[PDB]
Amino acid sequence: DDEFTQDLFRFLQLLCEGHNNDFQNYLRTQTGNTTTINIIICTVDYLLRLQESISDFYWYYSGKDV
Amino acid sequence: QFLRTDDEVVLQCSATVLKEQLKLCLAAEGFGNRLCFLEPTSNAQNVPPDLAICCFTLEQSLSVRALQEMLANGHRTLLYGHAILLRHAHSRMYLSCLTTSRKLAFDVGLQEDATGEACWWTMHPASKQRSEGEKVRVGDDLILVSVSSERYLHLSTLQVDASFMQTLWNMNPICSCCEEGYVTGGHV
Amino acid sequence: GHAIMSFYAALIDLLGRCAEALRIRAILRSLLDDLVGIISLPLQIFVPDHKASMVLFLDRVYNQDFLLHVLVGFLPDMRAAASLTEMALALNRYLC
Amino acid sequence: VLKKKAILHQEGHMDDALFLTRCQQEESQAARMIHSTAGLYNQFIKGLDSFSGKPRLPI
Repeated sequence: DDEFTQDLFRFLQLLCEGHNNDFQNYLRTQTGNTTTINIIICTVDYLLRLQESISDFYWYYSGKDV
Repeated sequence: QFLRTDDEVVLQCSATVLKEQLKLCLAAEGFGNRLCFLEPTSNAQNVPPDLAICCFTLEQSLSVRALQEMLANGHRTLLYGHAILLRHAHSRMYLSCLTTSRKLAFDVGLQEDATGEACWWTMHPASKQRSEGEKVRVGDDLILVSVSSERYLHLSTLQVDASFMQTLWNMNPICSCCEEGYVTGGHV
Repeated sequence: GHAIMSFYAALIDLLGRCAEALRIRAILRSLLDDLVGIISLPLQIFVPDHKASMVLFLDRVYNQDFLLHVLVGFLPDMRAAASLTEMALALNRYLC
Repeated sequence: VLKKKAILHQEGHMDDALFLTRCQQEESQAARMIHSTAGLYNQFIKGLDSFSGKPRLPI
């Protein structure tokens, strides 16, 4: 059920719209917090597992043509 | 850094024989005995390794269901979680999970043909820091699972066999894509 | 007590209910490897279930001479006379 | 279990790396406070034991 991932990454995009450098850099590390957490490397991790799922899903249909 | 198709490697693994430590390598003789036998190499300065049969070539690597098509029919980097076709440096039999036993799990050994599931071996890293579809790296620890028997490659205590138990297996490079001409070690 | 044997029976039954997927049959043949369990369970005439699992397993996971070797339901046929009883119920489980 | 015990050794496989993470101020204060606290109350207790069998102390 993808609608939530839609809302969430639309969320993270909307946090950065208007070219907010300070907030993008904030996402990259958020310096003030006790634990740095890089949303970008997470997001890329998601994009990664998601292609992996897409590719396997391609091998489900790579033979099937139609 | 990256392992690739046609990157010759030995399957070394840790073993604390004699109260630590005996590093040792998988190495089927090929012509004469299909069964693999362990080949300790820790001695280095003492008895020299039989490295000539230790070696294996990664002739192919594929996604696990990418495998499951050509079977029903470029030096790409190994990714974790891909199945890969191991192949002996000498006899050039592909490595496989032989359907034999010595006391449940099957013996490992070479097979004449690239065909038929057993020759393939999926790579499952033990470290959680690594993830499926990440590029495999030099000297990284990793489990090898037979695609056919669904058994882990294993250091039974000592002889190799496929087993339900896991064992770590270093993919130590021997060589990559060496330049034309130019002598390298391990050549006759 | 015999409940461990009921566990092994439940297990071999659960593996008796499993048959791309050709390889898994080899995974189950890896555990016939049975055979002796049907003979030991017939010699121990409890009885119906343990062997029923072995037989369902032997049917699904697994030649006519070999079928001749599996003769022993005649034991159970002797058990049918025993009704004249818990063991009688067992025979029913064997007719299936 | 989960006690992956550590000892010093000549080699060590690659995932051995230990990336660092800062403790909170409050928490390390709490912990050092645990050291001072245990280190006072224990000797308090050992001092209580001295006269438990001896009818006749940090305080």
